[PDB]
Amino acid sequence: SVEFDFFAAPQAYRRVAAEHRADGAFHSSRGDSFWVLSTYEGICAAFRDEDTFSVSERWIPLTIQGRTHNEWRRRLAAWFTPQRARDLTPAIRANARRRISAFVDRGEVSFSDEFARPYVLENLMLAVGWPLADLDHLLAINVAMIRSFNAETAFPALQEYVRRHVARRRTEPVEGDLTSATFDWEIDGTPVSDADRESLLTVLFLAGVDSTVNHMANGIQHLAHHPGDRHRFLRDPEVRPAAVEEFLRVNSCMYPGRLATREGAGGVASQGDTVLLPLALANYDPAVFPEPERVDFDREQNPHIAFGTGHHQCLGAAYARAQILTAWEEWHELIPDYRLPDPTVEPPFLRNVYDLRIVW
Ligand code: HEC
Repeated sequence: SVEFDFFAAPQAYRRVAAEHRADGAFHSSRGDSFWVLSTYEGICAAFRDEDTFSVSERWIPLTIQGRTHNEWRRRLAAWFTPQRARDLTPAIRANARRRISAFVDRGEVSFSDEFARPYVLENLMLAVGWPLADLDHLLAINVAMIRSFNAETAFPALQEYVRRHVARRRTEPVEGDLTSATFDWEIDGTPVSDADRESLLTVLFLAGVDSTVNHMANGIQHLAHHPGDRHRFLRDPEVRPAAVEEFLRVNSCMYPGRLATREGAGGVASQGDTVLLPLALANYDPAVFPEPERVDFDREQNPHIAFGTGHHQCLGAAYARAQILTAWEEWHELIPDYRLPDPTVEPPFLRNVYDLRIVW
């Protein structure tokens, strides 16, 4: 066992795994203790076997499993398809262009604070049906949560907001609006409760901004430091979708948890153990991704699981992809050449509280 803190950065996960993993996992004695799976095949299998690796608070749909979870996903699917993402892409594109245009003349920006976070949140609000006049309010909630408004009142403010949104749509339902649609939903033969409605809307808010923003930021930070890759992205548009997938692989950092239900789970765990599924290890397994630390837009096999796999695979994957690609497209139209302030120091992986300054 090792005294390993699961709040560690991806690089730390990978170093600890390199030194301590055997049989596809290492064990942490920290806190209540937990296993960390370290292989692509083992993590994929765990995501795909909920009878062995359980997800079971009530956060819809993240913490429910079985037939009720499948029914929630069926009801939600229409608002999160690739076709819906395409339908919304002219709005996403105009959003990116408007925002980047407003700071091109400065020659600098704090990428995530001034651009990516309000961009992504605006896009989320459009998809979910939250009035865009509320963006500044919701942005303040989101920022207070990152910087943990403040730690005490941020989440209560979000809870009041979703309660008020439900009440707005119940008074004036809108055809095609997600919240309005849920007033007609049944799950397991029972009308959806306002408590589950509020849970769903809360999960969408908490899931739908930060991961997208930080993938946008870590990707542009790499391009700003690597002129060869920047030039490739700029001059070879056909490679851009592959580049987005390669950055999703490389910049993965979530570590979804599961509860082992049986002896020998994953080859290593026992009944009652917490098991973590770090995407920073799955997506860097050299058995599947040779030279895993290398950003290679031409990587021939990129079966990454940046969005998970199995039944809980990210609902927002198509929408996140559209936002990242579109933002980087519009960025390179207006700002084809750019750099980090000191372009020859190795920058850190961006997570939690950071300030990504780009100049041009
Ligand atoms: C517009 C909403 C939205 C966006 C954008 C979004 N997500 Fe998700 N994500 C969700 C929801 C909702 C779930 C829960 C799905 C479920 O439990 O069935 C989820 C689940 C996941 C999971 C699985 C967690 C588990 O326990 O299995 C991963 C991993 C994930 N998202 C990664 C990402 C990444 C990476 C991005 C952006 C680069 C992203 N998500 C963007 C809504 C979103």
